[PDB]
Amino acid sequence: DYFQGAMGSKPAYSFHVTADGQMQPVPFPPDALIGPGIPRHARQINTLNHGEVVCAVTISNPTRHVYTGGKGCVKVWDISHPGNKSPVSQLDCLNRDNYIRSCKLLPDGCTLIVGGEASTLSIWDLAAPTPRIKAELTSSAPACYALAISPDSKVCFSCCSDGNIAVWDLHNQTLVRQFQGHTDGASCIDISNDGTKLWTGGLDNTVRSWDLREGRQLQQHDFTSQIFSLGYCPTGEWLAVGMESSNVEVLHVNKPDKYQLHLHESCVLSLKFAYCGKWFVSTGKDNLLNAWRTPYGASIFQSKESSSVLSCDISVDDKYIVTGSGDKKATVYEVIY
Amino acid sequence: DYFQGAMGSKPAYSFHVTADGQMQPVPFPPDALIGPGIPRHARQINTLNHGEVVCAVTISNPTRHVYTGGKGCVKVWDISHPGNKSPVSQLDCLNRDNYIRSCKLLPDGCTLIVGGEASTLSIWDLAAPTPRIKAELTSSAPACYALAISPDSKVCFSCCSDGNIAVWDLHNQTLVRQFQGHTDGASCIDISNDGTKLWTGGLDNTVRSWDLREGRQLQQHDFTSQIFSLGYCPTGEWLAVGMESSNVEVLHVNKPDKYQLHLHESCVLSLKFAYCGKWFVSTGKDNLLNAWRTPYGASIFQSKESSSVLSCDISVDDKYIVTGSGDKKATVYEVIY
Amino acid sequence: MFSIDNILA
Repeated sequence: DYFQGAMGSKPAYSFHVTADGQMQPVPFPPDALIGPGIPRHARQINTLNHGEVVCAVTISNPTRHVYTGGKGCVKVWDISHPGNKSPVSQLDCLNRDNYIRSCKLLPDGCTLIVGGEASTLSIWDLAAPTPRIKAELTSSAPACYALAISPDSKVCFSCCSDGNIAVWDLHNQTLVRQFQGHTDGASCIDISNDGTKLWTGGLDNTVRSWDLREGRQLQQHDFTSQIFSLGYCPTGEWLAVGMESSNVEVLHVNKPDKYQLHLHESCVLSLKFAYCGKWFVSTGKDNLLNAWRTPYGASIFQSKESSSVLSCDISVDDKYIVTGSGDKKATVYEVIY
Repeated sequence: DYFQGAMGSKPAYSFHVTADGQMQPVPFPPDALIGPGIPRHARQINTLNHGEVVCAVTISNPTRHVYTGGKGCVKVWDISHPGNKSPVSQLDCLNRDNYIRSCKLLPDGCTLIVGGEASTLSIWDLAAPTPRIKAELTSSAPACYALAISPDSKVCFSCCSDGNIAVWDLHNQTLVRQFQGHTDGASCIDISNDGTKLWTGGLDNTVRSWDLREGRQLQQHDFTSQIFSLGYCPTGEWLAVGMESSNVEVLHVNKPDKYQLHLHESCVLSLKFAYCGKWFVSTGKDNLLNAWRTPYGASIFQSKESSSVLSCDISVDDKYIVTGSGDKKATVYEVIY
Repeated sequence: MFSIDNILA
């Protein structure tokens, strides 16, 4: 299967807001929709039939296994085959009735941290070659909505339903610090490309930055609706934010301009940068997977799925996109360059 | 911007065919879909309610009038007055039950030549009041399917339904030459960019080149289906041919390789190069106007109309496209760069 | 040989 680009056109959907009030549609440069590392097509190659709504997805490094988080279960899929289509293992959670909200791998690929709508973070050993639950980290907050692992792998950051960011020492299995400030649940989290700043989004309509060493809050950005997703550009400089309205906003880090992007009709549930940083995806309650040029958000592709798209990940090699669905499945896309 | 680009994609539709039977999907260069003189999109700006199927269309220079050929008459529309709903003139050309098939303006805009399903070509003086008939050329072929004017304005070439190409000296209304070769109707025609060669397509499945000085057939290309339309790239090298099979074939002039383009579901009824030569459009019985990059056929825009698109023209500055419809109207588009 | 009526109908 070969694919070719075909140019299309829409009413202006990408706007730049400068330091003064000014809002203008972006004049796209010649490499906005075209170039080395810019997708030309996203081919759906696998459906992963989890059987519960897939609220968290992650992909191994190197690319090999996909982890889908459902209700009381994480399933493991081997995408080195297409095609395929069946899980190779599964990680059954304490009570099988709570949604998984986040799963993250340590870089070695044999530890997975799982969090969700229960007062417990689970650490799974995947050495293994069959999974074992290694530790349960108990919080007093009823739920975790999102996790981030520090670049050195020593620390897990958990976004709690009470607004606190809990900092867990992974090797010692112990709560070491809390970043306090969000006045409603923290829904999302990322770390700056230099490793020194934490960025979190909240149901309190704010994005906050934190000094990972100082321990406390640096910036605050106040918004008109709840924040459901965010990502920090891996090459630096830009922070993409997904909002309850439908907007994706791309904030210029430490600078006073931003882009506002309008191709969703509903809440922006998840978002992820390509590891090359040159493009990113967002996913919507409106069933869309939208791919966007960094930073100004020219529309690289759109994929309309059967149901709400709750979660996504992009593989470390930028070859694959995985989305999690309200239709109780995940979809594996091969990125065609 | 007002409208902004948004990239789409398709199963490979554009192929390079080498001397042998070998067919490779074209990898598009960076300026395939975007660049100077390359349209971003096309905006419909008028509908010209002829009330008969529009088999022929042409736009004046300067662009202010459009000529639509229907059944028996050419209607003249003033598009520089956007509120007009009816023609400003009507040129009664053939029997009311016979279709106009071609209408061509002389380079200076003073004269229109009209041919169709009848033995007579009518020559119209367009200098005011009151467009009036100036002369008639009477052939012994039953119909004219296509016309072309020499770049010096002295000669009109008529594609006859018996396959002959009539060469008319316009000053004295005499048939000075006849190119014999096509064994079924000659359906389309163009002149090479150096003005020395004629190129014709036929319902006998051939394209033929002819020396204008000597009068002799030079090349013949045999296809597996009938040819309905053709165009010679004004900067040279490439001839595009619209096939009954639904293909556009972009022939490398004098050379064994070509491009085959597949974005129609039915007969390609008309085609026209932009005056800059960097792009062209094709129209189909399937209702599509396709814009294509020269030579390899990257798809620049597509417009889906309400009915078969029988004919087209592009203005001298490449700013407008007019199409003629099986829905008994013409459409004016503005090309947005 | 093709008339417009052939092409349409």
